[PDB]
Amino acid sequence: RFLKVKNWETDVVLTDTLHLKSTLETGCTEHICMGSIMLPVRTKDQLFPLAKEFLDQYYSSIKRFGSKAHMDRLEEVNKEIESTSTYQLKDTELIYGAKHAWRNASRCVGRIQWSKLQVFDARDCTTAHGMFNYICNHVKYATNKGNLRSAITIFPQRTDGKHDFRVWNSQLIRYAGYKQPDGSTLGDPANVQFTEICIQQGWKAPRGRFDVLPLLLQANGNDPELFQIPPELVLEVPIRHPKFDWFKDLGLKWYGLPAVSNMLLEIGGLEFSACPFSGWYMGTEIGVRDYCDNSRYNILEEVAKKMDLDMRKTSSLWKDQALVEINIAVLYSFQSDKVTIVDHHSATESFIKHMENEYRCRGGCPADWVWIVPPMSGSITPVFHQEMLNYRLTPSFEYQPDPWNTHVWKG
Amino acid sequence: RFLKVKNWETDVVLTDTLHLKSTLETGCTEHICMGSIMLPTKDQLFPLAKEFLDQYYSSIKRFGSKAHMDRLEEVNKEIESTSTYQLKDTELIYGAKHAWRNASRCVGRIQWSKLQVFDARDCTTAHGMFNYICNHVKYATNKGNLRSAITIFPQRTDGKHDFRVWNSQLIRYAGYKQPDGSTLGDPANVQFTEICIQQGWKAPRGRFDVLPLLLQANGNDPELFQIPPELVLEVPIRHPKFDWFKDLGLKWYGLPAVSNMLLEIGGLEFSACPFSGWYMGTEIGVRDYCDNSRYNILEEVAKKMDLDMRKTSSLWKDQALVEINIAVLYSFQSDKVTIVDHHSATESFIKHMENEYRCRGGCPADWVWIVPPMSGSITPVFHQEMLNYRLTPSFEYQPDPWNTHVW
Ligand code: HEM
Ligand code: HEM
Ligand SMILES: Cc1cc(N)nc2cc(-c3ccc(CCN)cc3)ccc12
Ligand SMILES: Cc1cc(N)nc2cc(-c3ccc(CCN)cc3)ccc12
Ligand SMILES: C[C@H](O)[C@H](O)[C@H]1CNc2nc(N)[nH]c(=O)c2N1
Ligand SMILES: C[C@H](O)[C@H](O)[C@H]1CNc2nc(N)[nH]c(=O)c2N1
Ligand SMILES: [Zn+2]
Repeated sequence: RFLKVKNWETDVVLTDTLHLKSTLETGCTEHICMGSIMLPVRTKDQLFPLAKEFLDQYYSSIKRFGSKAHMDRLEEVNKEIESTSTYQLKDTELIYGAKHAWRNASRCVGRIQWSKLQVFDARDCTTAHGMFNYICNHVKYATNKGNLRSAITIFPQRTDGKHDFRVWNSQLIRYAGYKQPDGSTLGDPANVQFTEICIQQGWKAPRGRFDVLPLLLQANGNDPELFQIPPELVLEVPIRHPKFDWFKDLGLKWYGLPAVSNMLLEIGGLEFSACPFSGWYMGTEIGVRDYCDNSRYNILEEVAKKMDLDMRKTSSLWKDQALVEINIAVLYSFQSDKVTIVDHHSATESFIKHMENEYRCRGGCPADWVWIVPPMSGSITPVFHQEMLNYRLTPSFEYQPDPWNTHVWKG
Repeated sequence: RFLKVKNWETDVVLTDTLHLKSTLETGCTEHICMGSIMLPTKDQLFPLAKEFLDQYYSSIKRFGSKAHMDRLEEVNKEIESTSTYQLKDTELIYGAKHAWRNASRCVGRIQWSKLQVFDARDCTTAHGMFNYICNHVKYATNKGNLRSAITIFPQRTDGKHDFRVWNSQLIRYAGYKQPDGSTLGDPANVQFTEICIQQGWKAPRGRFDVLPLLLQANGNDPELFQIPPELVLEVPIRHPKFDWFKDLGLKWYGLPAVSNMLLEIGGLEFSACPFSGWYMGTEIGVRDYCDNSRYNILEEVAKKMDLDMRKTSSLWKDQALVEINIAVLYSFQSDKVTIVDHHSATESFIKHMENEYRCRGGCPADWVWIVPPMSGSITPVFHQEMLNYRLTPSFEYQPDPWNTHVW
């Protein structure tokens, strides 16, 4: 079966066959679409088919399908599963798997870069202190003094689910949020719950508006431990505006390195529950979502006031005007400090090129329109008019429940 | 099977049961989501009629009543006899109002129950069609105090006698090609503008030329009709702060009246059913003016604002887009023509969603089309999970007439 997608702005039509190689479910049925729903222990029984599928993928990509090297690897993995109940990936397979998990991330607009991922093998790690050292080196490598480099660090895989490696932070670098007694919030409201956990674990909070949170790290199923990222490793950009000299007086800054640390990496049936990864920001992630979401820093009105906008009715689009100025300021600040950032026009244009390339060379590119389209100025970017197909390929990055809900506390 | 939708801005959770009443199919499977794809006899007719009449008589609390059973019997007889059936006026109004209520792509559904339905099923000719359409335009326009309306022409019989309005909207600006290169007028309508001249029209080859109507009655060849100019309410577009904005020479019409969809009720098909409401500001300023495949005056506005168009990272396209949209709302408001901005409409839709979950058990909603084409995440619909499913009565797409019409 073949499936066509149409770009309505250029009439380019593309044909997807890669969706046939899809395995997992989407949540949709023939009678309901859950395309806008945010989020819609494993035995030897089902593991070797999952391994064999991955290994067939891997050796196809290295043009060794059906080789002796291929069959011997299958046989070796077979004996390892039946004997030890799991198996280990070779370094080659792990690198391939992590790159293809990003390549298959249907919600990621930055996947033109998928093949330039630096993979850090931390599968020899055994303790929370060892995890912190690996994460510090990831942060330093990835940051590269503002010339950001994509990277992933991979901690040991799940075994019986009772010994997981977990990073309890959702991102490696994030600002604390503090609920005040008067109902207001100091800092980042998205991080109030995590901040409270950290304080409960003994973190001495500075209680400022831009406090970098400590790392809460869990090795081999033990209780998590706090570590402070050395401040010299946390690159930050003060936010100023190219025309408005009062914008600096807002006292805003952001960190340069987006590094998501709460997702699960799946490769050949193995589950890597601790696998922080990082790229560089698209400007709107900071300027639209991190600053102007009602449930975040919510500086729209303060910017709108300082601009002396008509804030009396929404039809003055004072909210839209303030939003664009904030996003100009975020991009100006980052470029001025020579810290890698991409605007949402450049990023979506590149993604369209990536997508067309993927259709030609790979026969498809799974893509989640609901997430690919930028959160402002959607239709003046070229992804808005691009039909997309969403389906789940493996290797993949998956969601996982927050560890404080599932962890069994030692004490 | 009793599904949940979360709003991530407020944590409000709603439980959907209405989807279990979904009949048609979505295009998605458990292996692939197609949520971003734009497009999808005597037997099956009586179950269709029964399901619809069961809906209708429940809504008036007459389910399993004398009137209900007799009507089902009456319709069943007329189907066995005539192979089709006719809707009572009350059923026709209900079916039309619920087709809008079910339109998962429509952000303006909070108004669904206040739809003025014009029964045009006695129409027999394109001249009659033109008359009914003129009365529709004047009623809906209402000197700028716009009123929602639908006019329903005779239902399809055997596909040979279809009533069709060939325009995609009752009021749209012409689109002419070029010996030069690109396009004068509206590029969206280039093909239709051809099939007007190629069908007889005399184009004034300007930029804001209101297209004639191309009306097809009882499956005959379509006929050209010019909509009386004094019924086409238009708004000159100025900006409340830029006075070179007027020099751009822009205007738009006040009445959005979509005329190419098909209205399905109780199995019956109405191929000509033009319906109208009033604009959300972004439909004109974001899409009609700024899409590359449309008027595309973005590059020209930004020049006039002396913005740095050398790098995309200056966000000049974004700054200009906002100003164009401020000007569209300003113009319509100044001329006392009904318009809604995308913040108010999406806020209204969240309240409508909450009402539908409360009093109906759900609301089919297409996030890809509900979220506005600018400033998406500062509107409340962005953070609202939606469930998309196809209820009936419904509005549906239909093929373009010229690709079908046995000439
Ligand atoms: C290199 C620059 C990159 C850019 C500019 C970029 C951009 C983005 C953006 C804007 C999102 C949407 C997040 C949101 O707005 O809430 C996203 C999602 C995502 N990105 Fe990328 N990304 C980059 C690199 C990477 C890398 C290196 C990985 C993994 C190795 C990755 C994996 C993902 C995944 C899995 C998601 C989906 C998360 C989810 O399902 O919630 N990205 N990306
Ligand atoms: C009264 C004010 C109304 C507003 C503000 C409104 C708003 C909108 C908007 C913004 C869209 C997206 C369309 C696009 O982007 O091209 C839409 C779609 C739609 N509207 Fe409404 N609308 C209104 C009235 C109505 C009425 C009266 C009907 C039917 C009786 C209707 C039926 C539809 C349908 C069927 C669609 C989707 C068409 C498709 O699937 O392509 N609307 N509406
Ligand atoms: C690697 C990478 C780079 C980047 N610029 N943004 C990301 C954004 C995400 C992401 C962050 C948060 C969320 C949910 C909250 N918006 C979903 C996805 C994950 C990874 C990213
Ligand atoms: C009744 C009504 C009012 C309004 N403000 N916009 C509409 C917009 C549409 C609409 C028209 C055309 C299309 C084609 C897809 N771009 C999609 C939706 C239909 C009816 C509308
Ligand atoms: C409910 C809705 O799906 C949810 O708010 C999604 C929409 N699209 C998104 N797109 C991006 N890039 N990031 C997001 O957090 C979201 N949130
Ligand atoms: C490709 C994509 O499905 C297409 O551009 C859709 C997306 N969302 C839309 N949303 C609205 N309201 N109107 C549209 O025309 C579209 N176009
Ligand atoms: Zn779907």
